[PDB]
Amino acid sequence: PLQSVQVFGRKKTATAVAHCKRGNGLIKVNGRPLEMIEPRTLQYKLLEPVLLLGKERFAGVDIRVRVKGGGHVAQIYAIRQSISKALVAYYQKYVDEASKKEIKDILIQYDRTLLVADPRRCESKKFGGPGARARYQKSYR
Amino acid sequence: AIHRIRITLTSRNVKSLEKVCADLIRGAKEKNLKVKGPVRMPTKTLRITTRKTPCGEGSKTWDRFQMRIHKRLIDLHSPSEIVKQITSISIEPGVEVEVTIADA
Amino acid sequence: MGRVRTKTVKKAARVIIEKYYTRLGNDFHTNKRVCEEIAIIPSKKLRNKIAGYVTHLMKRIQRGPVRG
Amino acid sequence: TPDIKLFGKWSTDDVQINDISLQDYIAVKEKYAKYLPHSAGRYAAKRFRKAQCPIVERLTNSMMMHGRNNGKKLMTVRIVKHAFEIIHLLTGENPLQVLVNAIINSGPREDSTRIGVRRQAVDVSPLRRVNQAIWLLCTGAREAAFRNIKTIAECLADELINAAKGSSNSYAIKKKDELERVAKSNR
Amino acid sequence: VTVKDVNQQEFVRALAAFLKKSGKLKVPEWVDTVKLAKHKELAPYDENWFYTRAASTARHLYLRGGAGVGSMTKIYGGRQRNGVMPSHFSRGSKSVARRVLQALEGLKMVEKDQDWGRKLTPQGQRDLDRIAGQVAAAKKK
Amino acid sequence: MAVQISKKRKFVADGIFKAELNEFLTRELAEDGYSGVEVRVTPTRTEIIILATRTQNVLGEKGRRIRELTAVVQKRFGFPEGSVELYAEKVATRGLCAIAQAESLRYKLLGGLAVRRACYGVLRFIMESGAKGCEVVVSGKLRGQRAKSMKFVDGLMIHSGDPVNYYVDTAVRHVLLRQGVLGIKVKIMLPWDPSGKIGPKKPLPDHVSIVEPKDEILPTTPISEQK
RNA sequence: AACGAGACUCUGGCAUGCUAACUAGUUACGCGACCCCCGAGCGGUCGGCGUCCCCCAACUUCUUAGAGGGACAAGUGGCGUUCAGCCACCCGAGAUUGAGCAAUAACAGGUCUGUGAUGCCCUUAGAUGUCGGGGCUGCACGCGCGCUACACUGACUGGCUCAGCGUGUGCCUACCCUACGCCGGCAGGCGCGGGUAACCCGUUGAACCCCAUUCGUGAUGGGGAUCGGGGAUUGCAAUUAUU
Ligand SMILES: [Mg+2]
Ligand SMILES: [Mg+2]
Ligand SMILES: [Mg+2]
Ligand SMILES: [Mg+2]
Ligand SMILES: [Mg+2]
Ligand SMILES: [Mg+2]
Ligand SMILES: [Mg+2]
Ligand SMILES: [Mg+2]
Ligand SMILES: [Mg+2]
Ligand SMILES: [Mg+2]
Ligand SMILES: [Mg+2]
Ligand SMILES: [Mg+2]
Ligand SMILES: [Mg+2]
Ligand SMILES: [Mg+2]
Ligand SMILES: [Mg+2]
Ligand SMILES: [Mg+2]
Repeated sequence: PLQSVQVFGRKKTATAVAHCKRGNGLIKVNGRPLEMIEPRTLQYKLLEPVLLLGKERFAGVDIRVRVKGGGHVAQIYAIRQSISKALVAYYQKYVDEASKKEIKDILIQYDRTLLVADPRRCESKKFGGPGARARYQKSYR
Repeated sequence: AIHRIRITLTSRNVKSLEKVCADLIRGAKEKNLKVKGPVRMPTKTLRITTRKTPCGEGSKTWDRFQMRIHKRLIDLHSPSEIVKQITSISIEPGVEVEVTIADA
Repeated sequence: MGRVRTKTVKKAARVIIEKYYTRLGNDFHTNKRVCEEIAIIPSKKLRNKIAGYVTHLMKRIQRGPVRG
Repeated sequence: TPDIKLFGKWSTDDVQINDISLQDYIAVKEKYAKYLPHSAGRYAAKRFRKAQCPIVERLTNSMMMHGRNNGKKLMTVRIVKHAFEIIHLLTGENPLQVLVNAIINSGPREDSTRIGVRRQAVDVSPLRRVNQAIWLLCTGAREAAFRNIKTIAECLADELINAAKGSSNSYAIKKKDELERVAKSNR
Repeated sequence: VTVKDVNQQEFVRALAAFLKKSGKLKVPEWVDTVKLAKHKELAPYDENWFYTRAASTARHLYLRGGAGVGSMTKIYGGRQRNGVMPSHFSRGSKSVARRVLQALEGLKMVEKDQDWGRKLTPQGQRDLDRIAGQVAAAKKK
Repeated sequence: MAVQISKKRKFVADGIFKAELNEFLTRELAEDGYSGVEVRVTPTRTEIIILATRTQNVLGEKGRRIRELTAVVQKRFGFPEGSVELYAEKVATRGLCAIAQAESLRYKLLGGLAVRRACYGVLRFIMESGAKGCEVVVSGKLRGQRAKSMKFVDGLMIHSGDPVNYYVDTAVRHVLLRQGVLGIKVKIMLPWDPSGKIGPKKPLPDHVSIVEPKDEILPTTPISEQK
C-alpha cells in the first residue's frame, strides 16, 4: 500500500517541493544530506523544525526535497518551510487530528513562515530613476 | 487509414480563440475522433517602449506598447479527409489554423 | 485610507433595499447572491460593496427607521 | 534545551535586564530565544512592531553600514558570532549580559531639541534609548577599526566591554555624556 | 558511500592527491606561464594547479553528463574588472579546459559521449566513489 | 523561405499591411465616405471589404474603379494574380461613424461655409442619429492672423478610464485652405446597443440596474390543491 | 444634471477544488544498467546515488493557461449628534501592491531638422537638388548628469553553489542565436550540426554572497590615469590610437 504526500514551499521566486513517504529518517534535499547545504552560516535555519519536534517525529517518514529558483538564501527558507508543510500534511491524512494540530501549534508559535509563506515580491522599475522609488539627480542652475 | 494530425491555433484575442478551439473540440468529439485536449503554450508579449514626444523637449516620459500572442495546439488520430472536413468550418475571427500531417 | 462609499453605491443599495426588503437578511454571503440575482452589477467589486452596504443598512432597519 | 534554544552555545536564560524602563523593549529571553539573528522579519510594517525584534538581530541589522556593506548580512552574522566568543574569553561572563549592560550604559535619558542656536531640553523615550544605544555601539566599532590592524570583531567586543564596564573609554559613553551635558546646559 | 554524501571541498583536495600520486595524467609544458582566464591578473598561487582542476572537472562530470569545453569554460568563468568602467562576466580558458579533458581521457576516466560531449566511464565512477568513501571514513562524517 | 517567417514577425507584418492599406484607401475614397476596411482572409482567397456611404461612387461605371482598386492592391502588395478580391458595402447609421462626419465636415468647409454653421449642422446630424453625446473641435486661423480654437460639445461625454477604448469614436482630419491648415477633431459616444451593433454591449461600469417583479399576493389561506 | 475623483483595464499575492498537456513534469514500478558497502547482509534480497535508458504505466503536487472563487470595513470591542465614519483585535493568502487612463481654461513652452502635414518669403543650373577630402572630437578656463576609488566590513589566488525579464536567420536591406570536435597563452581561427523556437543555444553552472590561502597600516600586493612595444577581428577605408 502506497503512503506518501507531496507539498511545496515558496520564498521570493524559489520553489522547493518535498515528498514525504513512510520510511526511516533520511531527510535528503537534492540527493545530498541536510547537513551540507551550501551556506552553512544558516545551518541552524533549516534544522529548526526537526530541532523543534524532535528526532522521533521524523522516524516513520523519508522526506526528499528538490529546490529550484531564487538565490542562496531564498532557497533555505523554501526548504525549511516545505519540510514542515510536509510533515504537517502527512500527519493529517494518515494519523489522528490532534496529533497534527499539536505539531502545527508547536511550529506556528515559534515562528510563522514555517507554514504560511510571505507575499513580498520585487517591485517594478519606473522611468526617471534607477529603481522603483529612487529618481535621478535634479539640477537647477 | 488513420493519421496522427496536429492543429495549431494562434491569435491576439482570448475570447474568440477559446471559442474557436472549444467548438472545434466539440465538433470533432461528436464523431468519436478521440481528440486530445487543448495545450496552452506560454503567451508571448512583444514590448516596445518609446519616447512620448518628438523633438526631445519637456519632462522625459515614455510609452509602453505591447502585443500578446496566444497559442494552442490540438492532437487527433483520424484519417486526413475527416481532418480537412472538420478544420475548415466555423473560423470566425483572425485566428490562425495550421494543420500538420504527422507529429507523433 | 478611504472606505467611504460613493453615491453610486449608496443609491444602488437604497433602491435594492426599498424594493426587495423581505429577501435580505443579516449575513453578507447571502445578500451578495440576492443582489447578484435581482440586479445587474457589471463588476464583482461593485457587487461586493453594494452587498456590504446593504448589510450595514439592514442592521439599522431592525432598530428605529432610517430617513431615506 | 530540547525546547530551549540557546544560540548554538550561549544560554539565554539567567540574563537580567536590571532596568524597569528599558525592559519590554529588549527582547532577549523566554519567547524571543532563537538560534540565529536572521529572520525574514516584516518588522518595519507598523509603528511599534520593532520592539518585538530580538536584540541580536537589531545589532546584526545595524552593523552593516557605510556603503560597501549593504545587504551583506551573512557577513554581519559571523561578525557578531566571532565577537561573542572574544567577549566570553576576555571577561568570562555570558556574552548576552555584557550586551544588555552595554545597551543600558549608553542610551541617553535627557537630550535637546532645536527650537524657535537655541535648544530646549527634553527626555528620551525608551525605544529611542535602545535605538541610540545600538547606533552608538555600532559607530564606535566602525570608527575604531577603519585603518587599524585590528579586526571589526575585536573592536566590537572592545566597545561592548568598555561600555558594559562604564569607563568613558568607549565612543558610545563619551557621546552619551556629551548629549546629557549639552542638554543640562540648555535646561 | 556516494560522492554526494561528503563535503566537496575535501573531496577535491583528496582527488587532487590521488591524481598527483600516480605519475600518469601528463600535464602540458606551459603550466608555469599561463593566467588561467582573461579576467585574471596573476598566475595561480598553488604550483600544482592542474591536478586540482582535473579533480574539479571530474567531480563536475560526475554530476552532469555531456559537459564539453564550452561549458567547462562557463563553469570557471567569473567577473572581470575593466579598470575605470563597470565589471562584467567573463569565460574561462578554452585551451586549459580542452587540455584537462584530453588528459582525463588519457586516464580512461572519461570518454567522448554519444551525443557530442564528454562523460565519465564506469571505471571513473568507481575511482570517485572510492575517494568519497575514503574521505567519509577519514573525517568520521 | 524554406522555413517561413516566425509568428512575431508574421503578426507585425499583418498589422503593417492593414495600416498601409487603410492609409491608401483613406487618401483616395475621401470624397466617397470611406469608413474602414475589413481584411477577411478566407479559404483560397484574400478578401478585402470597404465600408462607405456612397457605394456607387466606390465601384463607379460597371465597376471600373473597383477593378482598378483590385489591380493596384494586387500590384503593390505582391499577390498572386486572382487572389485579391474586393467588395464594397454600405454602412448603416452613418451619423455614428466619426471618420465619415470628419471628412464630410472637411469637404463642407473646403467648399465655403461659415465654420459655425457647418459645425452646428454636423452636431445636429450626429445627435439626431442617436448618440449619448458628441464633441467637435476646429483649430486654426479662424477669422484673423492669430490662431484660435472653437469647440462645440453636446450631450454626455467621458474622457477617462478604460470605457473610452470603446464607447467613443475619434477622428482627426487636416483641411488646407488659402492660408494654412485647419484641424478638425470629432468625437462621438455610442449609445449602448444591447445585442446590437450600432453601439457596444457591456454597459458602463457604474450602471447598476435593478429589476422589479410582481405577482406576490398577501391574501393567503393554507390550501393544498392537487393535480 | 453633466465632467473630473471613484468605478474601469493590466499587474503581484492565494486555490492539493475544475479544465488538460511526450514542445512540461511527478511518482511508481516495468524496468534495464553503472557504481560503491555506505546498512542488516555477502557483495546477492532489502536498501543508498543518477538531468543513465525506456513505459500504448497512473496522475497534474511542482510548470503552463483558461474558467470560476475569494475581501465587503463583512465579524467582535471601543470612539462617534450613536449618521457619515475612525482606532484596536480574531479568522485569513491578504484588512493601506504597483502602474495605465484623466477635466474646464491656458502658455506667444518645444517641434517647419519625423512627415508626400502646411501658408508666406528665399534659392532654382556659376543651385541651397551628388561624388572625394576635412569637421561635428580642436583646449588657458566656467558649469550639469555620471563611472571608478580612497582599502582589512579589503585586495589576490583557488574551491563551492543559486535566477528572472528577453532576443534569435531581414522582403528593399543580406547581417541572426549558437552547441560540439580540433588548433592557439589570449583575443581569435578551422570543421561539422540544431533552431523561424516551452522543441536548439539552455537544466540559461551570472555576479555579489559562501569556504580556504598570501598580504599587514607602508600612496602598500589600495587605485588604475597617462604613456611605450607587439597580436587579432569588423569594414570599401581604423592616422586624430573604432573595438
Ligand atoms: Mg536597484
Ligand atoms: Mg467618470
Ligand atoms: Mg480613474
Ligand atoms: Mg446636486
Ligand atoms: Mg463597530
Ligand atoms: Mg492570524
Ligand atoms: Mg491602486
Ligand atoms: Mg488635467
Ligand atoms: Mg512639426
Ligand atoms: Mg514652412
Ligand atoms: Mg535633429
Ligand atoms: Mg542624394
Ligand atoms: Mg561627403
Ligand atoms: Mg556633438
Ligand atoms: Mg537629464
Ligand atoms: Mg573568487
